[PDB]
This record gives sequence, C-alpha cells and structure tokens, in this order.
Amino acid sequence: SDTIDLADGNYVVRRGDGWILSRQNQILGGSVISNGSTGIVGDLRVNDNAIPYYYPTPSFNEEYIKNNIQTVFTNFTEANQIPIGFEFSKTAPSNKNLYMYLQYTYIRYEIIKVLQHEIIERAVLYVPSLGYVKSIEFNPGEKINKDFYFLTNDKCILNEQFLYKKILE
Amino acid sequence: TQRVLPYSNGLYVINKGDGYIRTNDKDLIGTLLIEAGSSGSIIQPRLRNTTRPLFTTSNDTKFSQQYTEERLKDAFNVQLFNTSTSLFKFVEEAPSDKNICIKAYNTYEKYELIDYQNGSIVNKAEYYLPSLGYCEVTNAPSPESEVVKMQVAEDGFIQNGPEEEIVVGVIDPSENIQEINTAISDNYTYNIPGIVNNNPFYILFTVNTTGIYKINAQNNLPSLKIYEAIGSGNRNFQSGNLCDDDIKAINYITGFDSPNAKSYLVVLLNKDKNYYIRVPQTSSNIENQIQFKREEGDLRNLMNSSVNIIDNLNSTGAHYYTRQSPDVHDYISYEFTIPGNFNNKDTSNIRLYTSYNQGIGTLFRVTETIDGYNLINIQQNLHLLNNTNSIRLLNGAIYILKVEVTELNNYNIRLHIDITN
Repeated sequence: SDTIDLADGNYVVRRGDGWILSRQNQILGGSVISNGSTGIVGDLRVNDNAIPYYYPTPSFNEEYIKNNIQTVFTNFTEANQIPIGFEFSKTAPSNKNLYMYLQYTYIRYEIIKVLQHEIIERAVLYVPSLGYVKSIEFNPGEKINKDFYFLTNDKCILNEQFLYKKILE
Repeated sequence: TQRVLPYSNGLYVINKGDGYIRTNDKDLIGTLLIEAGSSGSIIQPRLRNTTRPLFTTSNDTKFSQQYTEERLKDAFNVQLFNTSTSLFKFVEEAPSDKNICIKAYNTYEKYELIDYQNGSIVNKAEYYLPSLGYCEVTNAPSPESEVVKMQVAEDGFIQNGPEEEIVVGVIDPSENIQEINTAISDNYTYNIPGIVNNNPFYILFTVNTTGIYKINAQNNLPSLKIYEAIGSGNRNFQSGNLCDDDIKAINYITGFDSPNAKSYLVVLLNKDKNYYIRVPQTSSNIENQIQFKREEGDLRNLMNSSVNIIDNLNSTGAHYYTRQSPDVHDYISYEFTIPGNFNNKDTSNIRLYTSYNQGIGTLFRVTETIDGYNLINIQQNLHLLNNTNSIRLLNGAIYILKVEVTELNNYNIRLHIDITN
C-alpha cells in the first residue's frame, strides 16, 4: 500500500532504470524484417528528445524536485546536453516475419512526504535515459494481442529500486 | 456491409498499425545484390527537425495538420521531431552457394483522427508518421527468365506490419475543463459555474474511497457522460486531493449524448484513478448541479450503466424508446413506472423487447425504503430481441431493467414497453 517504514519528513527516492510511459510505446516507429535478415535500430538522446517530465505536488514544485534530485543523484540537466546513442539488433528466423518497435526508457524519481509511516504526498520526475525494443513473430492477418502494442500504466521493465535520502530543512 | 461503431460522440485517434508503404515503389529505398559469401547493408539515416510525414484531411479548416498533431500528442504523445532522431539499418550476409538480394522500403505508422457523432464519421484525417522501415530478402533473380508486362496498381497503401487497431478517445480541446480540487467522499454537490456559460464541458475529479457511485444532474437533466483518464494515478499523488497529469486520452465508460434523456450514472470508480464528466450544451441560463453519492445499497447492481428515466409511461398500448446502444457486454438501464393507481393488487401485462440489438435483460422491482432504494430481482436471462414473453407487473410500481448488449446490429437500441389491460 502507501505505508512505508520511514520516519516523518520529506525524502528523495530513486526508483531505478527502465521506466516506460503509458501510451508512448510506438511513438517512434518500428521495423519489419524477415527470412534471416538482421534489423538494426538506433537513436540519439539530445535535448528535445531528452526533455524531463515533471509531475509536481503543492509542497514539491519543479525547482524543489530538480534541486534535490540533482544534489543527491545523477545531475540530469547537464547530462542530457551530452548526446548519447544506442542501438538494438534482431535477426529474424528463416521464412518468418518479425516486427520490432522501440520506445524511450526513463529514470523514475520521487519526492515523498511521510507522516505516521504512511506516504501522504508524492511527486514524480521522469528523466530520459535510453530506449527499449519489443519484438514479435507474426503472419499476415494474424491477430496480435493488445498488450504488445499498448501500455496502460507506467511500468518498469527492470527491477524497481527504492533509494531514499531524507531531505534536510 | 461495414461494422457498427458503438463510439460515443467525440474525437478518436486510431493506431491502424505499422509498416505501411506506398504502392508503385514510391517508398522504395532500394535493392542490393550481395554476392555469395559477402555482406550487404542498407542504412536510412535521418537529419534533425526533418522527415516529412504524410497527411490528408476531409476538412482542412477544422482538421488541420497542427490540429491532428496536437490530437496525436493527446492520444499517444507522438511528435514528428521524435521520428527525426531515429535510425534504421538492415544487414544481410549472403550464403556460400548463391547470391542474395535485399529490398528496403521506408515505412509509416498510420494514425486516423475521426470526429464520431451519432453513429457516423463527420470528419476524417489520415496521418502517416515516418517509421523504421521494412526489409525483404530474396534469392538472386537470375537474369532474365523473362520480362512480364504489368500495369501500375494505382494509388494506395500496403501494410507489411502486423494487424493493429488501437482506439483512444481524446478530450475535445475547445471544451473547457473544470477541476474538483478535493477528493470525493460519500457525498458532494458541484454547482456548475457561470464562467463556462452553458457550453458543454468536462469535470476532472478523483475519488477518496474505491466504490460504486451514483452521479446525476438536477432532475437527472441533462444526461452526463463519464470517462477514465488512461494511465492516471500512477504518477504524482496527494492523499484526499486531485493531481492532474494533464492526460487528455480518455476511455468512454457510460453516458448518453442525448441531452434531453433523463438519466443517472452508476459507475465503479477507483481512488487511484482520475475521471472526466462531460456535461453537454444546456440551452438555458437556469442553474443546475452535479450530485455525487456513494452507494452502499442495492443500486450497486447497476454498474456500470446509465439509467434512463421514463415519464411518458402513463397509458396502455405501445411505447418504445431509442438510445445510443452500448458496446457488446456493456450495460444500459431503464427506470419506468407502470400507469395506474398503486393498490398492490392491480396488475398490467407488460411486454419488454428490443428491435434489432440482442441483449440479456434483468429487471428489478424498486421499493424505496427509509434506508434508501431496495432492488429485488424478479426475472433473469431475458432475451430481449423480439421477445414474445410477457409478465404481469403491479400498476403504479417502479421497475429498473438492466440490459447487457450481447449482439450489436444497430448503433441504436430500441426498448419497447407494450402495455395491455
């Protein structure tokens, strides 16, 4: 639930790497390879595609979240100004068709207010990190599950973390 | 001989799949002839703030390219610039024996923006977002075999990617959004402000405790619609208060577009989710309120559906009522009062049936007690489509028929209440 074993106060939290956002699965397109061909897809995280997403709360506005997160954790305002590229490479089996689509992954940061061992307020920051592809073998006309294309709620493809530090007054 | 679309009135964005290419090789990147034992690759690199997409529209003034891009951003948060920074590359090594050919095509992702109103598409726009290509590999075509004369296949598109149709409703941008800053307890009354001034609008709100809620306007007028914000509540949270993620993508839950039908909504709402309530155009300056009441009684046996309030059931004979038919496995409710004086012994023979859409119906006797409304089942598994069966009901009593549509043959559902005796 929303109950945590922490003393009262404000905390900065790193939830880990590999967070993909809802409805943002095929925002970048995909490749269709077949019959032994190798498909390679890559991207470059610079500025406008490295925009961090803020979700503030009345206690924790943008400046608060940014300053706290950058003080304790990776400094993203200067890091996202440095272009980082990445690539994926899949190889389709013989006489079969494979579709691969790529989406951005993010770092999840949280600013939480804890009172009586329960979180009463939480603000969320997403910092662009890298990408991730999902691939499926398909035939012409085959129905494809809705879960492959569409993500309903933000989830972490990796192990979620909880790296917390108490915010000093 | 098309399909019936049970979409509520509004704006919808449809992801029709990936891997679309134009006919007559208009998107042909090219063909590489790799010798035996060698390797080959086709690379399609892209620049910054480039990559022209493909856009057509039925009404440029309303569905302009800027408008379509903003709606696409509302639905899936796509931006053309995102496709600019991408690269794709196809690598193929030919075997030792024979040569190999590889053909590369630039692909597109097909998005469609539709203005759905009363069972038809009044405005349609097609957007094609540059995708990450399509590659097909063949054995080396031995020159020459023959050359066979063929004709062009005219303008059109060919999808090489998997089948896909993801439909997402989006908030109408022209309609205002008012926020309820406080989470909803067991009871609340929203007074519609004069700022919007009779124009249809949305109410964004959340719920304190998960449960089944009755939402209605004054005298159940006008009919209200409810949507759920997709992916809401996973982000920034505050206990007992509303946190707007500015999510425009919505899922239609229930509601009637017809502003004159007396109706109230019974819906299961989640404290970890955000919801919108669309109230339509009101043609008067007369005040109105939205009432929110958490239900703990038998009314929870109506979720999730709009209950339609029938007033013209005051005589024997033929009566039928037309509403926007819900989708398959989606519910619609009717609350009606048999004509005559209620003396607990006078009965009238009632026939309930639908005209085109088949649905399974369950009717309830309603006896309002001092604890609230009490719903008593008196029949189950009623097949409404051309139902010839009749049941005797008490004159002056109140009944609620909940219908689950099991076959959609018409955009509208017609419930007939025939009264003899």
